[PDB]
Amino acid sequence: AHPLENAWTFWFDNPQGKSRQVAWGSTIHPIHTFSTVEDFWGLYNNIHNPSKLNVGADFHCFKNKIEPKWEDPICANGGKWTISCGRGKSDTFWLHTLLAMIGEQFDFGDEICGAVVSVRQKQERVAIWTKNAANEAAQISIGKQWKEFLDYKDSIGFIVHEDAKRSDKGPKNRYTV
Repeated sequence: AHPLENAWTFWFDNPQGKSRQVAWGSTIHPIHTFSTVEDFWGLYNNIHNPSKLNVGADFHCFKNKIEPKWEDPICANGGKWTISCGRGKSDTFWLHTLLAMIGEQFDFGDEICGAVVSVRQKQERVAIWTKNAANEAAQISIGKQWKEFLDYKDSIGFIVHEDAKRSDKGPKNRYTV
């Protein structure tokens, strides 16, 4: 087969999902690792696209190399670039984002940790999680290149995970491109 540069892991948090796996203080989601192009498609072609997911569903795809210590947050010193789409309008962004990531297409790809698509009531958000938020050049490069990849015209923001411990009164974006 065609091996990928790194191994990646998919997991899905379906709200209405039946038989949710209960663990002490948590819900364990079905997780699947793949390290070849063939296995990526095997998973992608066997799951629904965002447009067919229900409100509250979240799909995640992260690089195994950056898996945190048990229950700890993923790439905690990083943050994420987010794009908000109307309902049923994130399928392309989701697919291209996955391909760009596993394909190691980003200039500062070493800082890319994963991507998550979140389906909500009136919006669907796709986000690329990165580490080392301090590396301004790297973060800005990733955001711009992602925006260019998807041909997205609107401005996108980067929110640092640690800043999540803050209040509500914005601004919230560390960077904007």
